[PDB]
Amino acid sequence: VIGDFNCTNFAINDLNTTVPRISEYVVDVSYGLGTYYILDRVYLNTTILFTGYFPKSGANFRDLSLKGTTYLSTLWYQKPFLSDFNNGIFSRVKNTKLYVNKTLYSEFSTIVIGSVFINNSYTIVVQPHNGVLEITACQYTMCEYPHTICKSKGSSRNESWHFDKSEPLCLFKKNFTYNVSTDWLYFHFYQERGTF
Amino acid sequence: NSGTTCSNDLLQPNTEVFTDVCVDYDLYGITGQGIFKEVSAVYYNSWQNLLYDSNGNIIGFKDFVTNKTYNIFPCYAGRVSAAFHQNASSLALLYRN
Amino acid sequence: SGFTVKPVATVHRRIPDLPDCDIDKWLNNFNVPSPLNWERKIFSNCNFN
Amino acid sequence: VTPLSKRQYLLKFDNRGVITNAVDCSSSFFSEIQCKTKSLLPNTGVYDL
Ligand SMILES: *[C@@H]1O[C@H](CO)[C@@H](O[C@@H]2O[C@H](CO)[C@@H](O)[C@H](O)[C@H]2NC(C)=O)[C@H](O)[C@H]1NC(C)=O
Ligand SMILES: *[C@@H]1O[C@H](CO)[C@@H](O[C@@H]2O[C@H](CO)[C@@H](O)[C@H](O)[C@H]2NC(C)=O)[C@H](O)[C@H]1NC(C)=O
Ligand SMILES: *[C@@H]1O[C@H](CO)[C@@H](O)[C@H](O)[C@H]1NC(C)=O
Ligand SMILES: *[C@@H]1O[C@H](CO)[C@@H](O)[C@H](O)[C@H]1NC(C)=O
Repeated sequence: VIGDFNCTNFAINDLNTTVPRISEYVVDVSYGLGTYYILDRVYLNTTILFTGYFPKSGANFRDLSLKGTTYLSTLWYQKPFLSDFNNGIFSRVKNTKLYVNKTLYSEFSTIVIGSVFINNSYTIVVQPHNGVLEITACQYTMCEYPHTICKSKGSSRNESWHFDKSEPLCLFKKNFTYNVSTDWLYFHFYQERGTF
Repeated sequence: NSGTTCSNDLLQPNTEVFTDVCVDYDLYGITGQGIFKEVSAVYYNSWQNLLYDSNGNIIGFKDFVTNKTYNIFPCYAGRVSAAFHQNASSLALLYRN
Repeated sequence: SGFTVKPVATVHRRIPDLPDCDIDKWLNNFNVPSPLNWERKIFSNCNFN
Repeated sequence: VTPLSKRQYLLKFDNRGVITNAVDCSSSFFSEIQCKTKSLLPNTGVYDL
């Protein structure tokens, strides 16, 4: 349960055949993996001490990827899948490569962060579109059954996670790009003193 | 009086930059005063706009409108030495260094 | 006392969050509609001059 | 996904800005020594952790 609107109801089931798996990879910040560049500054030939939001070395990961075939369960939209954003997250994503008539396509899951996920508040949503990211962070009206379809070899359902005839009001809007031939992507998200 | 479709026409105009003069700056959210220069930097990236010091100072910046790197220097702010004698009416001034 | 020179002007820089509306590109389109089929467009979350 | 925490990290930069080494300053005693000496290879001595 994330939203409150009734956007679509085609195949609603109730099954429990999923469980988050603990990864076998360990966080190694020896060569830089796990640390982030500071804000738009440049340091040259120096050694600094930075007090910030970083992950703990010697930890394990947890997977939250969900995939289905025209079937959605109510338990998928609850805990432990609907985790809590205490102070921040560091995520590693695998670049799923597909081929449609010997043409490379890249697509992975999307993330949605918010507080109550209602139209009276803001909500950040990050999703890729064939090597092009999309960060909006707008006051979207998302329903309690959000999902996303694949452009290549599409599914029976249609992409419908927000129902807004007109674009709502927000502060940020921008697109980004990335290499489509890579294999792993990394993301850092956090907030401090109300600044995300 | 409520929205995000505002106009930057009268808010703050951008005209130019000045060189070899102590001027005030409000660049990228950080304010200060000093003299700018012109250098040829190659250590800037697509997301990097400032060159910072290892102690909490600004070394330089890069203007995205014309794609050229500068170098901000602090301008002179010092005192003067004055020698005075009782029998005299004027003073002897010394600007050190 | 020290000698602190005063600045001569003010230089500011900022990165815009939202893109430009590009109203002139739509108002200068070569397909001029008739009053029978007048055109309507909605603009929101953008900056214009 | 892994959680985050407000910690202190020692970051080493090269002559071009690329990060080459990072120390957690809280993993082991050697990390604390390195972050106290503010160097990657501390000097010979006795320290209090
Ligand atoms: C990065 O900084 C180090 C430390 O200041 C520089 O090493 C010095 O280099 C000068 C010039 O060759 C020597 O005279 C010093 O003895 C060196 N000091 C140490 C502790 O090694 C180094 O040259 C700098 N690198 C660059 C590219 O500027
Ligand atoms: C960011 O990229 C997306 C995807 O290319 C853009 O969405 C497209 O917008 C055009 C213009 O309205 C539509 O014709 C397409 O159908 C949209 N595609 C999708 C997949 O939604 C979006 O406009 C881009 N945003 C910016 C600011 O450039
Ligand atoms: C100081 O005066 C010299 C001589 O005209 C001039 O070249 C220089 O730009 C001046 N510097 C400042 C900071 O006014
Ligand atoms: C400055 O460089 C960026 C990135 O290379 C480019 O997108 C932009 O058009 C350049 N601007 C000018 C004025 O050269």
